[PDB]
Amino acid sequence: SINGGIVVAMTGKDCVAIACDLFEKIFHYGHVFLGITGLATDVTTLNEMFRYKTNLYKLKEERAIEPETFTQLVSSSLYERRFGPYFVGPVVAGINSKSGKPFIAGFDLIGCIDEAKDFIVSGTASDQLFGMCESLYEPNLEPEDLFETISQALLNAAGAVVYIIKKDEVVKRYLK
Amino acid sequence: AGLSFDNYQRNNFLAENTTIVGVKFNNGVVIAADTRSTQGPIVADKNCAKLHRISPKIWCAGAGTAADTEAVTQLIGSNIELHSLYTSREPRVVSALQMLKQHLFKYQGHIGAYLIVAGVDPTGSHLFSIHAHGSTDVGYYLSLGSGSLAAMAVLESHWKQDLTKEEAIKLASDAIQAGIWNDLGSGSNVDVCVMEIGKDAEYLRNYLTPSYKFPRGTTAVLKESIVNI
Amino acid sequence: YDSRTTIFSPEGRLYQVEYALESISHAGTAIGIMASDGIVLAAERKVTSTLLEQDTSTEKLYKLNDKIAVAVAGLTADAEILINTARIHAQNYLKTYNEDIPVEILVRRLSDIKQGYTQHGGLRPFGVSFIYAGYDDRYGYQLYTSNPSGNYTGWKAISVGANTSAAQTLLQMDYKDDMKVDDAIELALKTLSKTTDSSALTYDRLEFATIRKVYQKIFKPQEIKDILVKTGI
Amino acid sequence: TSIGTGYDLSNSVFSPDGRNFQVEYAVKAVENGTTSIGIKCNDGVVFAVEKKLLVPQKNVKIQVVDRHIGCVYSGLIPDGRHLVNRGREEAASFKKLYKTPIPIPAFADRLGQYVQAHTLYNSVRPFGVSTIFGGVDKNGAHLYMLEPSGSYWGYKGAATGKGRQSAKAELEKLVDHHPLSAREAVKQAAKIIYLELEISWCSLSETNGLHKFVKGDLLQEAIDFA
Amino acid sequence: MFRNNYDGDTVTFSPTGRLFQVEYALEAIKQGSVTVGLRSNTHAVLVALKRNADELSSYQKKIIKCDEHMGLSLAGLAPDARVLSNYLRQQCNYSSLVFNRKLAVERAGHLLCDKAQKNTQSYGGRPYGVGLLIIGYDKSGAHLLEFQPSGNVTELYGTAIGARSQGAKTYLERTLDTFIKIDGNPDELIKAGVEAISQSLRDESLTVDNLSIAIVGKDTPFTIYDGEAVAKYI
Amino acid sequence: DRYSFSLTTFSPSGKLGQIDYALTAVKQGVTSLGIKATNGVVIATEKKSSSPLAMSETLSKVSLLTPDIGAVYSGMGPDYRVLVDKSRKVAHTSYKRIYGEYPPTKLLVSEVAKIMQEATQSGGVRPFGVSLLIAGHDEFNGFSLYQVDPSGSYFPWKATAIGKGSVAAKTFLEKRWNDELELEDAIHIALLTLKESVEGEFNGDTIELAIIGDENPDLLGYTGIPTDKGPRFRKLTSQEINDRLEA
Amino acid sequence: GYDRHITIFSPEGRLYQVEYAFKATNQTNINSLAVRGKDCTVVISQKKVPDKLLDPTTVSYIFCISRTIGMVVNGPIPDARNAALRAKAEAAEFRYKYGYDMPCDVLAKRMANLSQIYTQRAYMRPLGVILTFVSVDEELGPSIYKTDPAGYYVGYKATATGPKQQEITTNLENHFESWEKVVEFAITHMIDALGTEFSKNDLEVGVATKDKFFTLSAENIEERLVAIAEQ
Amino acid sequence: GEVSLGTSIMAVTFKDGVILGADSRTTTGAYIANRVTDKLTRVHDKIWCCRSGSAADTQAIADIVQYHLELYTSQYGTPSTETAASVFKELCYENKDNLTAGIIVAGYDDKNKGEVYTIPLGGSVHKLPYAIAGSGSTFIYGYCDKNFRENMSKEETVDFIKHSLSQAIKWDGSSGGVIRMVVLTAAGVERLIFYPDEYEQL
Amino acid sequence: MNIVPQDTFKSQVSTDQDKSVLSSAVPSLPDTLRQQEGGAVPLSTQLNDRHPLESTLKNWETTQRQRQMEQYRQIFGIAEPMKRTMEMEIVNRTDFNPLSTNGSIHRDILLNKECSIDWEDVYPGTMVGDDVHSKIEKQLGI
Repeated sequence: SINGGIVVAMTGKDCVAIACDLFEKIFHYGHVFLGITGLATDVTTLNEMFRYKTNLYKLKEERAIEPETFTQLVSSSLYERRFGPYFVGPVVAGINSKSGKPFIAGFDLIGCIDEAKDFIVSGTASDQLFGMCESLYEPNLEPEDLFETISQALLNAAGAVVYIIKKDEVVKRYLK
Repeated sequence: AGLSFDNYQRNNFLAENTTIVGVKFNNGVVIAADTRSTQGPIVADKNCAKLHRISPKIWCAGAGTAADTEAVTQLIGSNIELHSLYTSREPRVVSALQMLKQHLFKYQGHIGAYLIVAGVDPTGSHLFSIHAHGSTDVGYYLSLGSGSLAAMAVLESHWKQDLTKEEAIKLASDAIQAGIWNDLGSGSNVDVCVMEIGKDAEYLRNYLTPSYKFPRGTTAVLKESIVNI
Repeated sequence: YDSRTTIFSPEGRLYQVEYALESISHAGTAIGIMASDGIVLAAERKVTSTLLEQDTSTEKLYKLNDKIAVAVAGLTADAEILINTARIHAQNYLKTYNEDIPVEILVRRLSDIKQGYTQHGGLRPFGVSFIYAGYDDRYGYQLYTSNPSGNYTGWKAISVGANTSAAQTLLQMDYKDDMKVDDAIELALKTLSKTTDSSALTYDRLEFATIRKVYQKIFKPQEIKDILVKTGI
Repeated sequence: TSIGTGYDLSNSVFSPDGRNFQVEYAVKAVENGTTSIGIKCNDGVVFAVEKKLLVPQKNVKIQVVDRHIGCVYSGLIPDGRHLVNRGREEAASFKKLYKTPIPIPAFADRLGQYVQAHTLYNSVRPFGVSTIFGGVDKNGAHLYMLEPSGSYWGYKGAATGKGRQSAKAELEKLVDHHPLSAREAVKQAAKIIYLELEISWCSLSETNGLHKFVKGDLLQEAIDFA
Repeated sequence: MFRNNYDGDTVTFSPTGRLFQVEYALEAIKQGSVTVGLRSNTHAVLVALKRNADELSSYQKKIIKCDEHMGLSLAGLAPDARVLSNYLRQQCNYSSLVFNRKLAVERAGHLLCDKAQKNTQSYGGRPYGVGLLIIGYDKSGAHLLEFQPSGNVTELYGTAIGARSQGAKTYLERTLDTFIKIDGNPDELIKAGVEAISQSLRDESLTVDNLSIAIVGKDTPFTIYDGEAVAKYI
Repeated sequence: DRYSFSLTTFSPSGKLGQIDYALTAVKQGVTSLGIKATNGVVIATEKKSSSPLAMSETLSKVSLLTPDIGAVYSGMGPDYRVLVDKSRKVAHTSYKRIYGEYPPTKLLVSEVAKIMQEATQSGGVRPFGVSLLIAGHDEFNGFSLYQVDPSGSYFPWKATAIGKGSVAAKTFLEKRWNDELELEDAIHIALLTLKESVEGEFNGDTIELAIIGDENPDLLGYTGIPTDKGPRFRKLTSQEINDRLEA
Repeated sequence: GYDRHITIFSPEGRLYQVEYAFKATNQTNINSLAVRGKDCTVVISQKKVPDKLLDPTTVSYIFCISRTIGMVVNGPIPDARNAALRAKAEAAEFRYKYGYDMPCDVLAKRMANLSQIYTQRAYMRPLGVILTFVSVDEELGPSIYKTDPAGYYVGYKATATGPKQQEITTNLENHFESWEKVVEFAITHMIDALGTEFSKNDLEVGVATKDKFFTLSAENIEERLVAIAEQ
Repeated sequence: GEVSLGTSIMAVTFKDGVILGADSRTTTGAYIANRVTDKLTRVHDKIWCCRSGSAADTQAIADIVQYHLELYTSQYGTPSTETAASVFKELCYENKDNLTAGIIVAGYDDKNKGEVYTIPLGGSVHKLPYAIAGSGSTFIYGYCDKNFRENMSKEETVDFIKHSLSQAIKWDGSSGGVIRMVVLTAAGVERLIFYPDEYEQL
Repeated sequence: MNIVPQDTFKSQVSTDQDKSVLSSAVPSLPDTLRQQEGGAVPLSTQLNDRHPLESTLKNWETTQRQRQMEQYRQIFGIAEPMKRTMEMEIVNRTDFNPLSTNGSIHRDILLNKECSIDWEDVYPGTMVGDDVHSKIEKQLGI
């Protein structure tokens, strides 16, 4: 089944990583990347909704949404369906265009914000990957050391894709 | 309009398939909380900041459904901001208490936010608790969360009338430490906010704070591509 | 008979809508030109003065979508109400079909909106006419206009506002449908330069855009000035 | 200027002098009605009016709104009937709520608010009636006259209708003579009307504080006095 | 002249307080055909001269029945007569259904008074322009009410409404001393009514088609006599 | 009664009469002006009072819309007050409650313009008889100044003035404005323009002036969140205004 | 045209129907005064009752709106009583919603916004009254706010209202321990401005104190007048 | 798990007026969430009530009553205690299916000179010389019924309320803390408080 | 005199209860194309197992308003609720705007919601029947 699976995001120096075990579950709205686990119907509905919202944002503001503002947009859009939520675990990752601050966040079904600075995991096998990330992770990884850390952690969580995000470029990679 | 119900029957069918304290003192009130956050047995985030601001001198901390406490706290902070602008007056803590309890009452307890609201206003310092059903009680000291019993034990052992600012901060941080040590849900750092009747509120983030990297090339890259945006 | 938009006159004509049409005769001229390889949009900034922020007064050309832009003549408040309605419609269409809205469907929706305000008595017509430039993979590059009456027409080149008759005569003499975008830019600039009531077509009095290649660009005043001096105005 | 052409053909319009000419015309409607007086005693109040196939025991002009409070109106019959019935509803609801007779000032307030509300919108017209009402009360007895504007005041005596001016003058002379018993006030009301008769009164001593009709022997004695 | 300015609606008074728009609805009764009503103490009788539009047409039904105790007579606007009759009969019914009590005639009249008053004060509608005579018999005995579309109701021993009602009403004013005593002999009260309605006739005479009668009393539910049943009284 | 005819309509000339008459009501209003500096914006106006017994401290013609955005008006004060209330409410509801941050000045101006425009379509209300100068700062658009007219049209300005003095003030600004002003220079030019525009007594109690500038942490009311930003809107006290006038 | 019957703009940019609603406020000849002490606010109104038949007990234009707020109305009594009921309901609703006693200026702001509604809806006439609210606020102390039919309001150090309001205002400008002294001061200045030596029933007086608002009774106005006549 | 006002509350009419007394414990199960809560709620200057049942529904009801009665007072002057009891009755009854509230209303009123109304969970209203309610009242029905007397003095009524509430506190776990009382008389409102060391040694 | 909305369930149901969306061919059944609800499949019988809160949260404000009018009737009499309601209906009936979702600026003042936010404000939340003409026809009752 294509429902569920796992998404993880992780912070480096001047970079972030986001990865999932794969239909697709990582989306991007300009320079802000949203990973969503859960029901694939709800993943698709969230993708359509946040595409709508961020297109209207970009049209009204003449400006691409910043990851912190997109995080607040995701939070408020999830809470709107406080009763009968989407069965999803979204994760946002990105870098602020002005400050270059690498940013990650993750949410519950109703948009509580973790905003943890080190790493965020969601979905199936979350406690296994929490243990992996805690053990493997070290702060201030280089972009390629960050790639190795995220990709190895994901492979040991249980066919994967990795985005390495710089301020000015993004590298997309795949894993068996 | 409002909070949607539009997947209630759907999600039903599919399902068929912390320590916080407030401490009033001789010229103010101290509110403090731990900074652990947990999902199930798992620490989702250490150093989570649990002290919310309703107004410059009205601050809040909550238990129950975190998203609910956040949403209601930011709604009431918006209403308090707008009312202060409308009346050109520094907002009263009794006004926040009133509108917060009337909001929670409107939702008949289905919005599961339990809160301690502390502040100073032109009429003095105030400290209140609010329950998700919309029931309130005033106090001179309060505790909330899974560690509420340990913190209340400390407050009741050491609280006294006419605490000073420093003695009140000490008492509050001792009660949070007792929570951290005795409750599993509490842990990591202690946050404190100090409101004095004549003074700017003094927020004190983390007032108390009680290799395996693999070599490059380890992971089997399958292929590469450039995504541009 | 003219007191309200819901009353036919004895001649069978809706004076209130003819007055909404006449309102545009006082808006600065907008012009649009469709080329073999793109579309040009240009407009006069008739409301101008040295204390106005020309660099941020994007005030007649508005993108509604990727691959679609509008040029506005008439009441800017009504213009931005309709622009935001059209943006919402285009995003609803993309959300529903996962395809970019066809330009004609958007023009039709906006013209039906403008028409309805002519038919209920508590509403006045919108005192605004749009030129629509866009691209879709059904009809390719296509260019439209619509009136306060809520009728619309497809055009290869069109002018709206004060001196529309003169501009359209100059287009009818000079336009040829195998010209390129770089040719259409210069034909637009020539037309506006001969049409404007100003002593000279200074770059601050212009707003300019093109849809070509699919990408759209709204020119900043620097490249507007460069395109002007390249044309020789 | 009494006509106000150009500011009169619609309700709620202020003229340039701030006058609401539709209200002045509704006042002028009252000036056509049956001359009616009320008199306030030391102990109570009394009302009198100047007024063949009609059933005579059913042809009555003074309206008891409640046993507590008596009412008489002049001007448009249907407007008077409507205002009377609205007041009787307000009295009955007050009594149901607070288990006490409606204080005469509270009743007066409610009626003034109801009439005044008809001055706010072009979709309604002012009542074409001026009402005199009053009764014994917890605080004594009160006499009010409610103009079609919704303006009302307490009075020691009031008169409305075509004869209102002479009635006012004689009732003012009466007040100047007594700076009254229910009996004497009844006699003077009969006189003022004579200057068919129907009278009613409300006093603590002589009607137990209820409103009652003055009929039979005392009516004939009042006619003899007149 | 100046009346033309202040007569456009029920919501403008004139500079003289007239409220012309209600006066015009009271004049609308004068366009109606004559009907007479009278009662004794034990019985109440209505008499009506019906009309027809053309010799090829039937006569219009001018009298109605709220229930077995009360009934009604119409003069004036047919649409408003229809409205008010339906209203009076829906009140008679609701009263019976909820309380199982015959609606008092006086109460029914007051209900009509109230309904009629509303249209005199709101802008959008118009006054009902129709007069009604109500008769009934209840615990309080025989009743006759005259309703005017100004929203005025009077209980009377006898009256007439319609174009020449003044003649019949003058006749009744001369003779009320006689008909009110007619107790237990209703035939003489009916014949007195037909006599009263024999005044105010013009170029016409009472006939079994054009004349209609009804009666109610202590021993007699509301019955309508029309056609050959009227020949007993012509 | 289900419909009410449009109160604002086009004249045969194509001009919407009520819009012209609202702009005339604006022209009748007391002078107000605003000036972009490189490092701030000034907005200023006369506190005309109907009596010396009125409390000038209650004649709040300049009002905060957001910590970074402020407004002033000329014309019908009650309309301005209702528009301020609605603009604050919409700044919270539409934007702060969705994105967790205050709107940029451009979008709050657009929201006010939308609110003002719809009074021009309704058949129940007249248009608002005010034009607003809205000055603000945005993290990306920087300092900005917009003039909103009764039509709900708005344009960005370097400097502008509205009301009785509007034309003479705009000429004085056009001769005196330059792209290098500091906020103290803009404040001086504003005060000189208003001195030239005001009628009668010109003092720190007959004027009020607000600025958009750097953050004021002493106006934030709390300490200890170092990323958190003091308000950039600041009304000058009449003491400070008098200390400017002594220059 | 329509600008005469409804509150739309005239070509001058003027709402004639609101200006005419201002002229309605002087259709009664009463004039009134409000002044502030250190810790009290006093409002003086004339009570013109020449009609022998009229009972001056009932003739009051001063309304107690809240425990701590009173207002005097200038203009026709029906609209004054309407405004009174409106303000009173709004003060009670504010207390219910926000948990503290409504400030005088917040009530003034509310009533001014309502008047703006009436100045902007075509089908609602302006109310035709000027409202002067007096209170002792717990933050601002004694304060006076006056509200116009236009929906303008401003705070005042003192006010006058009615046909002669300029004379009183100018007398106050000429001028500029317990509330009884402030009442006597205000009465003395009313006398000096208007030139009428008041009878005990020619006046009505309202006092806002730190704790409550109250109206003087005729025997209290009598003793105030006596205490004036001692000087 | 809503907060319920586990309570012992007791109002007693006496020669000069009425005294309304309460404990000050409130409990969430076995936990005392507040041990010095003030259960006495002023709805008007001389009209006071005590609340039982859920804290949220009773607080909402009492706030709506205080609104209604302030509006009334602004229109008609001071209400009678019977008016207040009527408002309480109407709110408790028309919401009886949704809200669980029981109220003792006590108030002084110069025409009636002090009255007590109890509104049990059903929304009946009963005027009584004294009323007891809450968990702890059950243990003191016999004491109050034996020891109550009509037209007690103030001091005798204070003693009586102290002895009753002290026994309720003794036997009921859900009630305790300090005893709080308001004395309502023509002289004014007087707050009283009695501490455990002042009532346990009885 | 209600706090929580009591009357909150439809007492009677019919295929014709929903007006303005009826089949022109057979004026007894819904128009499932014009409903645009995803077919007939939202059959009216599926109005079952509603969230317990929904039926109270939808009409909470209406209930508060009705209680407020009742209180004004009890204390001030029939004049005050009548005045309030007439004002409110004037505002509602004169504000026609088919393009704006936003609430009227004067409606908020009358409701005393000038300085209040609720989730209905924050979260104000189609191939057929969305057109301006459908709104015109609803509003005029065409």
